[PDB]
Amino acid sequence: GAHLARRYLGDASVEPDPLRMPTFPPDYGFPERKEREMVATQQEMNDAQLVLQQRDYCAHYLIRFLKCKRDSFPNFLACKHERHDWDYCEHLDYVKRMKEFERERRLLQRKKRREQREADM
Amino acid sequence: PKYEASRLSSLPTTLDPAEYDISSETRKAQAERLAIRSRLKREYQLQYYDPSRRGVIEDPALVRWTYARSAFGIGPLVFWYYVFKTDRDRKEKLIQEGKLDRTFNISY
Amino acid sequence: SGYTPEEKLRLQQLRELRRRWLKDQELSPREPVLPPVIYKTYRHSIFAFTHVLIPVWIIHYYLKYHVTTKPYTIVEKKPRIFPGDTILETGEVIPPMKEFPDQ
Amino acid sequence: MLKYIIPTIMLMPLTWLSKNNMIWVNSTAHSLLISFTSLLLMNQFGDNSLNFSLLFFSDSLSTPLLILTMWLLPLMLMASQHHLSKENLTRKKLFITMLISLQLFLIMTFTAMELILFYILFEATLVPTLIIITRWGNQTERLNAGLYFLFYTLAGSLPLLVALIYIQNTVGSLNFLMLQYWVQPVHNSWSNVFMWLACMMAFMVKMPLYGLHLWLPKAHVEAPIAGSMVLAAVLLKLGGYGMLRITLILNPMTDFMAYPFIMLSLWGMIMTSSICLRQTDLKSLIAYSSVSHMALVIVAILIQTPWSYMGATALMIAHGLTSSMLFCLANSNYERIHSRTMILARGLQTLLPLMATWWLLASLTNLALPPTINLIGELFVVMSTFSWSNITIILMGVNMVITALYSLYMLIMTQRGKYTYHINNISPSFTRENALMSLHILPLLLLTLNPKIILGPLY
Amino acid sequence: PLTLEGIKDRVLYVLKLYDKIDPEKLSVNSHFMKDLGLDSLDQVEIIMAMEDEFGFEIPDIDAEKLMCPQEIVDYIADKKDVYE
Amino acid sequence: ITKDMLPGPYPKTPEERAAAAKKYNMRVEDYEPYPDDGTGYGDYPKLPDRSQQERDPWYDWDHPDLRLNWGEPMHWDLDMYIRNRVDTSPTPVNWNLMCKHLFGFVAFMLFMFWVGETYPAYQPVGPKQYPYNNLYLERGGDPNKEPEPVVHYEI
Amino acid sequence: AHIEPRYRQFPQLTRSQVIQAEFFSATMWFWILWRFWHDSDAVLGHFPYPDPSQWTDEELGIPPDDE
Amino acid sequence: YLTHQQKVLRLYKRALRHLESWCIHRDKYRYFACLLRARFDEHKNEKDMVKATQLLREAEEEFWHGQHPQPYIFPESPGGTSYERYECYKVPEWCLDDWHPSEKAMYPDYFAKREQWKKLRRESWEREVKQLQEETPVGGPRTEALPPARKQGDLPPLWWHIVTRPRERPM
Amino acid sequence: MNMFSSLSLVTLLLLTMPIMMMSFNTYKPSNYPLYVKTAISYAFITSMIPTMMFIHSGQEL
Amino acid sequence: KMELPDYKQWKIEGTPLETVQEKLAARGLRDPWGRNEAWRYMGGFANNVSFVGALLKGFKWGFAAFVVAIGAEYYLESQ
Amino acid sequence: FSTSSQLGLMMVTIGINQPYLAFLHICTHAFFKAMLFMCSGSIIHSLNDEQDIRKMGGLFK
Ligand SMILES: CCCCCCCCCCCCO[C@@H]1O[C@H](CO)[C@@H](O[C@H]2O[C@H](CO)[C@@H](O)[C@H](O)[C@H]2O)[C@H](O)[C@H]1O
Ligand SMILES: CCCCCCCCCCCCO[C@@H]1O[C@H](CO)[C@@H](O[C@H]2O[C@H](CO)[C@@H](O)[C@H](O)[C@H]2O)[C@H](O)[C@H]1O
Ligand SMILES: CCCCCCCCCCCCO[C@@H]1O[C@H](CO)[C@@H](O[C@H]2O[C@H](CO)[C@@H](O)[C@H](O)[C@H]2O)[C@H](O)[C@H]1O
Ligand SMILES: CCCCCCCCCCCCO[C@@H]1O[C@H](CO)[C@@H](O[C@H]2O[C@H](CO)[C@@H](O)[C@H](O)[C@H]2O)[C@H](O)[C@H]1O
Ligand SMILES: *C(=O)CCCCCCCCCCCCC
Repeated sequence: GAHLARRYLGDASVEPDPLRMPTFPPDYGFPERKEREMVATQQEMNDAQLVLQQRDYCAHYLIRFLKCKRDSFPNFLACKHERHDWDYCEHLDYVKRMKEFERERRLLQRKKRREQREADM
Repeated sequence: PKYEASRLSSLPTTLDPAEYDISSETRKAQAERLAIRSRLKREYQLQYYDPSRRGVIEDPALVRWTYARSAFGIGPLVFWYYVFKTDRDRKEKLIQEGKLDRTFNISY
Repeated sequence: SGYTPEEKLRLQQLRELRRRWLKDQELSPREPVLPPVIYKTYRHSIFAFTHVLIPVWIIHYYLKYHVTTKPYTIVEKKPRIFPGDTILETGEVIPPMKEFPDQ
Repeated sequence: MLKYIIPTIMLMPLTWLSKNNMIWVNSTAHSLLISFTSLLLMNQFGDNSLNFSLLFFSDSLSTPLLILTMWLLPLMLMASQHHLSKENLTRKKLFITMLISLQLFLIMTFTAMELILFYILFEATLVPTLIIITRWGNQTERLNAGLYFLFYTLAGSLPLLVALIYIQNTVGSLNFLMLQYWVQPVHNSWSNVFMWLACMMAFMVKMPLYGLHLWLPKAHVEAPIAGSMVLAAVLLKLGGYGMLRITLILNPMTDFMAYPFIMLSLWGMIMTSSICLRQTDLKSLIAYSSVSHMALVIVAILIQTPWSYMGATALMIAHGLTSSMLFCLANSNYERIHSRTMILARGLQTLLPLMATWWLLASLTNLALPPTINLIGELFVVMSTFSWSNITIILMGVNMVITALYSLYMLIMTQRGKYTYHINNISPSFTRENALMSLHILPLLLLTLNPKIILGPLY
Repeated sequence: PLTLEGIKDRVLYVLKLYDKIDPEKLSVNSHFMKDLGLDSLDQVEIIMAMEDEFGFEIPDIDAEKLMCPQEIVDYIADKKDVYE
Repeated sequence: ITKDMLPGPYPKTPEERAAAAKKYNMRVEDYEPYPDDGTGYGDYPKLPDRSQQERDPWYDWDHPDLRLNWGEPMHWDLDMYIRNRVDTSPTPVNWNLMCKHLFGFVAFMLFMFWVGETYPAYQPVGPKQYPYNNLYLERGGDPNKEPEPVVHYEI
Repeated sequence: AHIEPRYRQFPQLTRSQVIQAEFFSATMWFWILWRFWHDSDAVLGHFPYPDPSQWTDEELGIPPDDE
Repeated sequence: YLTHQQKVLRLYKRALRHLESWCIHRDKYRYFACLLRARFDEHKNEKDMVKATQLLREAEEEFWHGQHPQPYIFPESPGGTSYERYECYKVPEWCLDDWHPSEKAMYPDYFAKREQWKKLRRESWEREVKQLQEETPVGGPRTEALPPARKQGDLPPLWWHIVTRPRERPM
Repeated sequence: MNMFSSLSLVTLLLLTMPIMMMSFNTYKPSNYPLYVKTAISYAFITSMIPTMMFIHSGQEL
Repeated sequence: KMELPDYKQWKIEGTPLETVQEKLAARGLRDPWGRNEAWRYMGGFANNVSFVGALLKGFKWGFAAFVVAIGAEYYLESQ
Repeated sequence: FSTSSQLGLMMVTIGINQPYLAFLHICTHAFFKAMLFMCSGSIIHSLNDEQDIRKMGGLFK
């Protein structure tokens, strides 16, 4: 909701475009920015036959859960801790995307302020 | 708001202004119509109730109907001709130029 | 708006006939004259034999000796392999995954 | 082909020398034996056609049409013997002789190598067909139906003769095997435009092409049952078979010459399907249904693709059984109520439960339910015409909807609803009639198990 | 399964719950106009309750003719094929 | 059936109108042919363009499913007006009002969907990130060519 | 039959139909209560939703304006 | 064809049925039904028949505006959900004539009784045709009404298809 | 494989058997509906086996 | 055969048909069909549940069973 | 009309690129939609083929 009101019914120049993010260099404001580390290898995700959309930075927790689910059959109520670990990693992954949006929004506001400073000067 | 009749939705009989003014002439015509109906009904019934009859009771009204009924010509052909001809000229032009994709097309 | 005396008499006469006709549609005692848990399991047991066991015998024989003897007739999705599995055909062991960062 | 020609000829002395009360038993029994032996024609090879002699050959196109022809003779005998029961014995034997002579000309027509021989036999079928309609039709306007049928044919067939004789002079031969190797391209010129039309218009009239079709409903409404059966199932396919053969020597001129006929066919199939929704004569409705189905065959032949030719072959066989069955169903009602008016006798499922099932099956094949060979043929044509031009799918799809609508409308009108009160002579279906219906539908549905034998040479 | 007596019992039962009819004067042969003093509006409402009692419609052309309980019993018996 | 009982040519004189009305079992006052064109109606009566659904369902029709009596002249388009096909019965809402309300409703919805496409809803997040150069090899990319690296960072 | 129709009165009921209905109505409510006790987050939310305004400019990497 | 009295009474019934479709609840319907009746009782004694026709015409205009778009229909009435549901099971009695003798042998009592009815029909027919000739004026019937039988042993003319019609629930 | 593929086809073949018996080979009109219902109930059981194998290991073919 | 209950027991008093008859009397009218409807408000039809009560059918025993179940599960989990 | 509306929701799920969710709704929907029809059939049968809800009511007990 609210972020949509600001863009469509407000100033869209300081609002992220969800189809073009990010529009600033990844290291702009972040001296020494680490890379995201991938645990599962390409071969492991291939052998597990993960759906392509599941082959993301949480795939190792999914691979652990799927193996548990097979090993616990017929007990289909087990593997509940393994499932939560995958669901939790996805939650943190989603929060990281929220931060990228918030970073983009504030950098677009800083740029707007830096343009009234020059338009005054 | 008055009823507006349409071809596919008739005026209701209770709303028809000629249903409440019925004169002697209109009553006479209705009696003449009922008499025609009754005469045909009797003629039909004397055969339909005849215990010796086996078959079909031929209806001259049905025969007249089928006889009467058993008794926009280049424009769509021209229209469709130009639609398909224009489409196939466009398609043929692209194949000769190589601009039409037929990578896996080997059934025709 | 009631019936006229002739309408009443015709209806009465038809009514008598209709009821006599309807009465005559009743069958007689001899009609129709016709020409000359163990039970649960047995009925269920014979049903399983004829409708499951015999069909599966036929299908299995058909799949085993006619269908699977031709290339690519029954194609399986190959089994998923997870880190830590052991392959039955070769004895190969799939290495574990890298150790996880704590979460 | 003498193993089929001679025993067919011998059916004539069989019929004339039979005991008076055995004419239908003997002719039916022995015509069924000829039909059985016709399956020896299935010895088809992947490359070469089955070339018996200098006069006759059989490829995968002619073989299914031959089998259908010889299967149809006993069915016509079964279908005819009731309404001919009061006929005197000599005139019965003459009627059976016309049917036998029709089979003789037909099997020779489908197997001739040389095109003039095909022409003479193709023309000879007119005589017994005309005689069957004008002599043994019931109504006054059978005489006009004969003249329309006779003169529509000869209006197209005489130019064909001139073209055929012209082609032999130029090429040196009309043997179809020779034409396959000596064929030369047809260049653009007004002379070749009329050669093309002369080579094709006779077959267009037979199919019949939309706009040259009005003879067909006239003929069906007047013909006796056997006349309609052979006309719908085989005689229309003479034009389809003729086009499939003669298009060999018409390339590349067919490229642009086909357009006006494709337009007539593509639009005509919608027009005739819609007309079926308002037909009041059951036989006339089935006649218009044939026009719509044969419009697909004409399109298939004209666009000349391997898929379209296979669909055309399957459609021709499938339509022949289906349409013949519908006339037989329509005739079974007629032999009770003595009227072809579709709305006269309603709710017949209440009175004739098993004949309702035959009606249902005939309707389902008429609307091309998968996987009947009716759908296989239609689907292959629809596949191929989409490649010819994608917009054709719109007209093809619309025609499918209308065909389902009139096919089921036929079924709902005659079999469902309430029965007509005064029609009290609807006697139980005879064994002869049930056998007749089943002898159409069973082989038609069995062909679903092995469609390849009806897909023709391009298979 | 309806019976001639069963239909008659329910026709009178409905009429005996109608305040404009005195249940003491009511018999199967009471004319709704001449014996009970009802009007044709009343007659229409009686037919409507009968339709509600037995759950089927009596067309206006037939309904206007039913002027006593027995004629209603006869009409219902004839449409339901009750012969006993 | 004789020829004099069958449909004939369009009636010219008033004495042919009376004969035509009698042939079709109609009052000559009611009888009225179709307009004299080349259309081919002859003298077949032009009857009201109403569905059979509009006839009294309680009357004892000789054909109850069609609501026709034996011998009465049949509408030229009877086969279109049977109860399974075209209905012309009065509607509780006027025909023109119905068309406006239905067209207005569809048109309004189509316009709003266009608006919904131009201003879509979404959540305030950045793109979903994938490893190994956005799964270059998994999506079918050429093994021999080297993809232009995609690098994701922690935030 | 074993249940006989009545006139203008509440119908005759069997004891089986009443008990079976009550059992399955009570089963439905036990199941809802049991599931809600164990899986209320399925209805209420599995994780906390952060407030982006509470994030600091330092962690988002927003440099100071005069720079 | 309909009298003024018939048109008013038809409207009252039609109006009450649509009012019930609106009210649904019996207590609510009873209340508004009595109000509706009082609107008809108001003009019950209008002797000016031009005024009476105006009252009915406006009443029918009022009904058309206020009718229920989906009124209740009895299930077996025309337009109801069970209308004609059982027609497929109605089989005309002449069909038994074509039964095979082995089928008829399964019901010897029924088919002997059927023969008596067929004999009653055959022996009555001439008197029925004669009665209708004697009672029909020169021009032919002016209405569809049929007469009763007038003597003893006569049957009302044209009775067979009424008396022997299919049962409403034939199977 | 062999149990999975055989039982998945048995589910389909079992459903057609009441239709084939309409050709009067071994037909009990007295309670055909019970016969049809029993086949549906048995087909449900036979289909639960390949479903269980799929849920276990994801077997598909 | 089938015995009909005595017709005189059907009285409008104590039912909402009595309320209707009081609102008509204020207008000078009377409902003459009231007793034909009275059976619908009497006997085993007199009191029906509300919408909330219908949705809560079975709640009492479903709750009692649930309390026993979490009590049992809390006891075992403590072991 | 409830089925049509539920079908529309399934189509919406396809439109948001959630095919497996759309499939789960087919399965879950089957149980209670078929039950609702069987309950309506129970009512209709007990009310002698009445289907108008304006003539039902008071069936809870
Ligand atoms: C010398 C050169 C000529 C060679 C001729 C060779 C054939 C000679 C045939 C001579 C025998 C003809 O036989 C004579 O005609 C027919 C059929 O045969 C028979 O009569 C026929 O009547 C009817 C048909 O109408 C049938 O029952 C059956 O076909 C036969 O009985 C006569 O009872 C018989 O007397
Ligand atoms: C239902 C019936 C459908 C009928 C469809 C009719 C299709 C009409 C096709 C028109 C093309 C006819 O064929 C056309 O004939 C002329 C003959 O002069 C040829 O042209 C030839 O004559 C012209 C003279 O005008 C010269 O300019 C040209 O150099 C020469 O080659 C064309 O090369 C050929 O294209
Ligand atoms: C969440 C739901 C989202 C979808 C909601 C869609 C609602 C949109 C409704 C648009 C259709 C309105 O259609 C409009 O109605 C009015 C009122 O009758 C019509 O108005 C007309 O009819 C009325 C009544 O007869 C008269 O005032 C007069 O004849 C004329 O004004 C318009 O001719 C029509 O164009
Ligand atoms: C996996 C376990 C799931 C939970 C299992 C819970 C067990 C369920 C036990 C249900 C048995 C209840 O038994 C049923 O209770 C209700 C209580 O109103 C009784 O109902 C009683 O009160 C109601 C009025 O409110 C009336 O029906 C009547 O006065 C009386 O019968 C039923 O007559 C009785 O048959
Ligand atoms: C915030 O995350 C947005 C979630 C979407 C809420 C639904 C709003 C619906 C408004 C109607 C749109 C009108 C057409 C543009």
